[PDB]
Amino acid sequence: MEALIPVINKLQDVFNTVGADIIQLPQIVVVGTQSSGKSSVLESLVGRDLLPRGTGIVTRRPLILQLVHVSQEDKRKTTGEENGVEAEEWGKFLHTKNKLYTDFDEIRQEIENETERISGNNKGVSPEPIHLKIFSPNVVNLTLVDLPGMTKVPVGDQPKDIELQIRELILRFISNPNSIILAVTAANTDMATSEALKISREVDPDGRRTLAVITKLDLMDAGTDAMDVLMGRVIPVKLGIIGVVNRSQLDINNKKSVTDSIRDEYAFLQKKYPSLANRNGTKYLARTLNRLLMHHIRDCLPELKTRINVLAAQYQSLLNSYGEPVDGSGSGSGSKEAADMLKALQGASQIIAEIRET
Repeated sequence: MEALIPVINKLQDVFNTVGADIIQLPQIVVVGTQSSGKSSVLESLVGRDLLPRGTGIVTRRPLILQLVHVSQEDKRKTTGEENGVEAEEWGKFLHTKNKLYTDFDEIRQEIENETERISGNNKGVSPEPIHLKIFSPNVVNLTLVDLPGMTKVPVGDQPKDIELQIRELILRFISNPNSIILAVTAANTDMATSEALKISREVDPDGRRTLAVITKLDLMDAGTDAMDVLMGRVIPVKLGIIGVVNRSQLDINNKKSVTDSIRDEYAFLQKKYPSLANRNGTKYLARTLNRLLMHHIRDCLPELKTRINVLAAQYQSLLNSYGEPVDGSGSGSGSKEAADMLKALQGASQIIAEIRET
């Protein structure tokens, strides 16, 4: 069976700067607040540190994190220059193309060196996603689209006007009918007022395409647990409620391994939620997400294939509606967009066509 996650992965890369919203690609979108621990969720799935936290302040553009599983025998010569130790894990950024990152702290640096910046226009929000492939024998095949974290308070209850732009960005990504919403909220807070769930009901009134992750189960008050939320008694999300306890900042600084953290996570779930421990934790989360993404992709595959063809026809006609000049130094802004789109649509259709097995 041809794995379909690598296929959409390539489709995501194809519509990198030419606009992917109109394609409506099947993908998981991570929506969370700034203090929800959603960045810890990503790293728990990765297996080690990757994302720049907020020593002072956090990220300002989407990160398409593509975890690609490999055999432990599948390795890479360490670069940039000198030898000879061989790497078991490596990363690739789309903007740097075939450059190889063996030092995972250099990957973090590149994310920093690529997030925000006084580039282009307006202020610090770019809906331009960063594309990152992580090759590892410790990850399951999984792709997540990480969006900038919201404020834990409503937008009106904080001073910065740029928070509106963050809310717009998130809505832009999750209004995609074929997008699965991964809403990350800490048990540390009051669930029925979570900004993550609030903004998710605006595009998905029902819980029909939203999955809720409950983090920081070990930080709840005295004499209080997350039994009702984890039993599915309060939060109106339909793809399931999954509770985890990731590494804290203390643990990261104390260099606690993710293997040791999932061990303690496991012990915690067994202790406090014995009747539910089997359907919670990082290991359960990673693989439910893998299967759900696989099932969701092939459901959308037929309708996605024709949409690329239909779009190509509409774009072709749009250029016939356009006219001149076809010549030399200037295309103009709009006609070049249609031309570049058709090129991407061509590359997209080719990728789909290469899917074998009748």
